[PDB]
Amino acid sequence: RLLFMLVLTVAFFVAELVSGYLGNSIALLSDSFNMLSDLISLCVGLSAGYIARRPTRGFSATYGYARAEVVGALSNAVFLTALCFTIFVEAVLRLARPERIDDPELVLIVGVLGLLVNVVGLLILHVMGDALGSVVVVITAIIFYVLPLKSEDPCNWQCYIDPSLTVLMVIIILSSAFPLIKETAAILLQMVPKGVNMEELMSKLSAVPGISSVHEVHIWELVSGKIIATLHIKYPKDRGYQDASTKIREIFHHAGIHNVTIQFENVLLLCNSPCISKGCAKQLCCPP
Amino acid sequence: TCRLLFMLVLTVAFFVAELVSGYLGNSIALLSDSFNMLSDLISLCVGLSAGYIARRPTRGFSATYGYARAEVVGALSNAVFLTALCFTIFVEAVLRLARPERIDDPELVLIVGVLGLLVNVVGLLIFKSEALNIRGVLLHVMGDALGSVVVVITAIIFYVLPLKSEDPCNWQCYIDPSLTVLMVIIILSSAFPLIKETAAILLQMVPKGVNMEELMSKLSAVPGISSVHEVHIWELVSGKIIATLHIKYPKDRGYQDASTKIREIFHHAGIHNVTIQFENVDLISKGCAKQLCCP
Ligand SMILES: [Mn+2]
Repeated sequence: RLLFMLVLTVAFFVAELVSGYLGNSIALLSDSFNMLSDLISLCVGLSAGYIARRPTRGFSATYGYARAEVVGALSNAVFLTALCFTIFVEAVLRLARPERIDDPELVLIVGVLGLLVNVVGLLILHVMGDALGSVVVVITAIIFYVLPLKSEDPCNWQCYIDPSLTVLMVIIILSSAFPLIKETAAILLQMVPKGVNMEELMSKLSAVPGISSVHEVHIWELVSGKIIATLHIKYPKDRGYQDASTKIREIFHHAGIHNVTIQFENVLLLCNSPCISKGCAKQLCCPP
Repeated sequence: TCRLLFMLVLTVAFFVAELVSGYLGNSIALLSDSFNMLSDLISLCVGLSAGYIARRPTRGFSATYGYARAEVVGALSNAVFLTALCFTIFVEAVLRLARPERIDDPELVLIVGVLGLLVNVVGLLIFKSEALNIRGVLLHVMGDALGSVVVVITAIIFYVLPLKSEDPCNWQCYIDPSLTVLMVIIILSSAFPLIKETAAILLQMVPKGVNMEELMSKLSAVPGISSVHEVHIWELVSGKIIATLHIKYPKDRGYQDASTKIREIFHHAGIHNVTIQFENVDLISKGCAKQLCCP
């Protein structure tokens, strides 16, 4: 399924890239860049599926390459942002010095076929983000198709209709992609996942019976679905820690965190094992 | 920080040279390729924002490790931005190789190219997640410096020879796109290590400095330990490596003797962040076994 979509997207990205420069239409170039980003996303999803089956641990990636989806998503979003910045500059350059579409027919045909390939995805807002760019290409083509302009006549309204719609499409694509950048960065910055409410989680954690303190509660998301929590507990050492460990595990299970590595430091409110020597303080995370 | 700020101010001042107040009209086409430094402006803004975010304290119930990795994420973002711009420049140059393009007037292009080269070399001569971020910003400015070098070179070549409009394009026309392609190759080659390293800091992998080949051997060798389950080693920022080892032990003898030995081994390997969970040996569910990190 996805391989056929990938080959179609690659072929038509190349086709639109060749047509836009040859046809002198920024909207076509914008759609070509958008389909290049779409094929990059498809390749990222294929790689994610491949790595998901037969997980590959080892001495290089102890967690496996599960973060590949997130890293590829961030990289693709930044790539699309840079391509959108380039397209915005070119529109602005061609907004002050208007340029004519040399091949309205070819631009129209490539836009129609790109719109068909863009709707095949739903025939099996980013999805709107690509479909609408294709329809902008078409729109410009008809404006240059019906009521055309002779090859030896200056710029008219028909000329500034392509750069304006291209700027609007760039705005739409950037608005759809910036939240993706924010979410991927939050995942990659080891920020607490959106679903997890660490405030009440820490309250419940401090309410467990026989727990005197709680520190170094590191919660971060590996991938969409796997949340990893590293936590340090202090136990009285004449009572024990088994019941407390079970209760803490149940709490983290209720919150959706199944990866817990509770270190039950002995009992006075600081970490009992910062490092081997006092000189490790600058390197320890969250210095005391 | 201060040097990055001064670079940003200089780039702003030179770029704003197009938005004259005057009257109807904007700067008579001296901005046709002035956005080559608006890209540097954007990269500088990204670097400064990453630096500002990184300074935030490693506390609060939204980032338990703190925004220390903001510099690494900004470096990766800047590297990918530079790669995308280089791809676009390469595509434009390739389209120019098939269709030769002349230069309108070597004088103005040479003058603006010399000014841009001077700005970029002021930025270059300023002379460790911050090392990654600066490496990205310096990569971007070096990229535009190479672009300014190629525009200077094509301008001089078009200056010595007249290239009257009667004659079509000659080797002079192809001098610029070919040098642009070579410059793009150089920038991409320089940028690829940056991405390949920042994607190791992100996309959690064993740190390059860490030599796990002997780490696992020593962890097996230390007496008192009966097995090891999840040696999760990853790098938050350069110099801060975190470990999440799981360990078993005979129930009768506590983990006290072996915990200090494990911590000392990890410290000798340059790992000071270790969270050892000691799961005893008898000698919440099973549906959740699909949501773990190790099956
Ligand atoms: Mn499209």
